[PDB]
Amino acid sequence: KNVLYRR
Amino acid sequence: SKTFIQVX
Repeated sequence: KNVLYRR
Repeated sequence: SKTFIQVX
């Protein structure tokens, strides 16, 4: 996962 | 190569 989502 | 998308 090169795209990480920050909550 | 990393992309960080801020969700809330």
